[PDB]
Amino acid sequence: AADRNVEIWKIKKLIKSLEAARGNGTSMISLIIPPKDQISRVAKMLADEFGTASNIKSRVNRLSVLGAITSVQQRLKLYNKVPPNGLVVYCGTIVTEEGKEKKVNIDFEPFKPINTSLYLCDNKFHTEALTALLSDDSKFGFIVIDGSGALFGTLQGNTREVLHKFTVDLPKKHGRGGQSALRFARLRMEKRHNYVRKVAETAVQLFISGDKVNVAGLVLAGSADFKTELSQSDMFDQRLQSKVLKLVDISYGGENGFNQAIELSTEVLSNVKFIQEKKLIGRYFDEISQDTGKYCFGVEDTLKALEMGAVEILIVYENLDIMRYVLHCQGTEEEKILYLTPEQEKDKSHFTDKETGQEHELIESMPLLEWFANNYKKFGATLEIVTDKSQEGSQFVKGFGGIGGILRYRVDFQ
Amino acid sequence: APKKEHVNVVFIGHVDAGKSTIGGQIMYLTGMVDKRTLEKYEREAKEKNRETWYLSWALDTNQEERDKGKTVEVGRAYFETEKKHFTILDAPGHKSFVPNMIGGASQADLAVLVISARKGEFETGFEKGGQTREHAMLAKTAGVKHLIVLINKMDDPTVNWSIERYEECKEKLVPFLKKVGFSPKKDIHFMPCSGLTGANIKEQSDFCPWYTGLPFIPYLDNLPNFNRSIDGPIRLPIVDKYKDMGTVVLGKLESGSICKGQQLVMMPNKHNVEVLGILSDDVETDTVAPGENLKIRLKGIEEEEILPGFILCDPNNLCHSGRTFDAQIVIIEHKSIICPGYNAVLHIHTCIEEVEITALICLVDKKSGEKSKTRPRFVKQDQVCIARLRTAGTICLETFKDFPQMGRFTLRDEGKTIAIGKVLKLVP
RNA sequence: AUUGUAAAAA
RNA sequence: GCGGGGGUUGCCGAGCCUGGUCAAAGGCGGGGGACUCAAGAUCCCCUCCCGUAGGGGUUCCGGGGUUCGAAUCCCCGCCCCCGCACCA
Repeated sequence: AADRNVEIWKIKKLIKSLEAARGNGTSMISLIIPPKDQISRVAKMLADEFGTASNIKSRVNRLSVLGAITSVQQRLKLYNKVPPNGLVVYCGTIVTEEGKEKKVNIDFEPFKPINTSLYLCDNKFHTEALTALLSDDSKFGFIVIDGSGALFGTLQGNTREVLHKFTVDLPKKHGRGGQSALRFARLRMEKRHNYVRKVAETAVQLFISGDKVNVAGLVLAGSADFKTELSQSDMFDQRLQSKVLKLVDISYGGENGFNQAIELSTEVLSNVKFIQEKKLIGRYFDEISQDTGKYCFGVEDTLKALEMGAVEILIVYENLDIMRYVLHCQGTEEEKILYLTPEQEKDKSHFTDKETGQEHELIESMPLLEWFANNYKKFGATLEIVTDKSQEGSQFVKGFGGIGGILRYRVDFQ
Repeated sequence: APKKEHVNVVFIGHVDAGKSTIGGQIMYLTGMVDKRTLEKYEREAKEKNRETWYLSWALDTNQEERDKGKTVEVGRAYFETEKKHFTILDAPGHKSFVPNMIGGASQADLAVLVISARKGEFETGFEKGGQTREHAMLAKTAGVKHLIVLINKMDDPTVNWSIERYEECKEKLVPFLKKVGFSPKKDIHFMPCSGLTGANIKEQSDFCPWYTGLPFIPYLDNLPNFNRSIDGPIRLPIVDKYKDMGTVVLGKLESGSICKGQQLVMMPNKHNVEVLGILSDDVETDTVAPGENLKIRLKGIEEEEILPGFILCDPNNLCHSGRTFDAQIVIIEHKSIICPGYNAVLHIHTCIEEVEITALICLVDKKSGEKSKTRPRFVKQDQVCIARLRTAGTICLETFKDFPQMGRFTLRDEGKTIAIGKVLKLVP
């Protein structure tokens, strides 16, 4: 498993740093050769491509497109056959930081087999296909009922997304102790009646695609009496009624009561499993509510605390410019291992924060999450790579710094 | 020439406390509802097999409310004593309906805390799951300062005007009120009554000799503790919206006086709007002074998407707003860790908006008001601190130092209360 | 008794 | 199920009825080239594995038997296809 943490980190890197690989013209070929195809068929069809790009229009674009078909044509004869995973190749030339130019030539075999085909030349590379390599946990639907309105939305990971929502008016005057029940019934027995209807309408328009639920199931959230009328409806009957994961009694509606419907339905979704990560950021937090001391937070504490014992869970945040550096000492024949961020790192002479100003000479640098991925099993049990999109996620990154741990002993801290 | 004062009275109570039943008496006993009407309420309730709700059906209006014997939407009813005109506010006996309960709390000045003495019904009201907590955090949040504690259901099978249950009620409330909304021990008034038979509402009971104080209708009339009238450039929070005779808008006049035929402007909205008819409390006026619960017919460009929980304001001197702010928070039962990036839903007046804490300022003591000179990672249960806060959208606010009824806030998440908030600096 | 895509007109 | 006939090198198909003169004709396809800007007709070369000197190693479904020697002769196994029939 600890070996797939590293893979996902690599893929995140790869994915981002292939859009940041932009060039100009049609100098940026993406080629995806599927499982066990015909090397000669592809290599030929690229000599048919080089032949038509020997016209192409616009001087430097020709010459660059040619040199980038040439790179693949040469390396594709290295392969004996198309492996079971197919070959993903990305050849072109890119401008990078400082407005400098680099001829980019990538040719690899995906860890998990690619399930798509593509020969396409833009001015940037295509990265949409590599998302399919890590693939899905789901993807839930959420109906939020309230006496002022209703809201259709999804929860995928830790991200609440709002798809659609309408508001309703009801006459909150019926008399003054001498109550008129004709005022009661008249408009309401049609507002309420048309509203359970329209909830079921906007549930069938939004949560059904190609004869099937797009989301994995529905969680239904609402105030009293409006939901036991909607669940057991003939309007909600068939496919939606048989995908009802959990219900939830809530105190409010809208986006307010979209939050409260997840708070209450957390363990019944499950496995989301990013929701269950937010639970476990819950669990870290309510260690820190007590005197029992198996918690650490920040870099400093957390670090020396992993060095002198073991964490059950080591909890790190996905985006994270903090890194493990190893500096030799200015005096020679001694060394320092320090954690820096982009700002400190630019002062290459001290490689430290401006207030300290201490002198150093950097030899190697491993990203702090990458360093952790590669040793969590020698320093503890389990690692969690974590999101910010939930209210527990938000808090971890903002007020702990997206780094802390649930230890296996009583620690003490600064 | 002589004016009777216009203020509302509100009933906050246990879920089963008979908030409707006491309502039904108090109109009948002041003649506001006719004998014919009580006969018809008797009949309609009997014919559908609902005998013990005859009085309750005077306030419980909707089907589910009539069926169960306690409200879900907020109900308003008018009665008149010798010195005053009242609109009385039944606040939901169900707990999923907190938006009807905040609008009921908001129109108060005066809140009547109705506690049932019945075995089972009494004890259950003081648990976390009861409605007494949610009702006291709302009355304090709405400006309430004189609490009337009415011990209901006292002539019943299991209560014989028990002085012991009555003392149990008093004793339990002084710390429960003191803890949930920071109430002091005094400006509290206790009275036993029964709603079903109307005992101690207008006349003295002889089953009860030990209580020789005033009944509820003679008392309420003669209570001096009303602080509603506030002079100043004019402010109305919208508490309810609805169409009847034209489009109508309800709220409390929490600064100054607005005359019929004249402009308002709404806020943050800035929506020009003219009055068409003024019913102050529940009778026609053409002039209306501050502190009165207004029931105004409006004429605007919009009228059915008009949002409750924003203010109307002077057109003329419009009014402070956020959406960024610093504030003092006091952590009663999260009960776990809040650090920065914490979220909740935000109650001030009739507003119920999402909010998040941006950066966390400093720790503050309960005593002396003294802040720490360093800044923390986090805050925990039973502490107090200062935090910066962003709302999802934009709310209009006063500072607590300006007007506390537009400044005192409640950190709501679950069916619980995490902190009580006090807005200090309105940004930008 | 074949085949050849993308930025030119005071 | 009972039978019957088959499975050849990248593919297709000779040749196995003639045991040593089979590392396996031919076709198609692949690879390298000329062809005279570019394809690309046409033609030529190469095309089991391994190796520095036409050497070593392994093949005609899998595995044995018979022979000095079998891809070629005999048997069993797996797999495929086809009749007929109880049952599937």
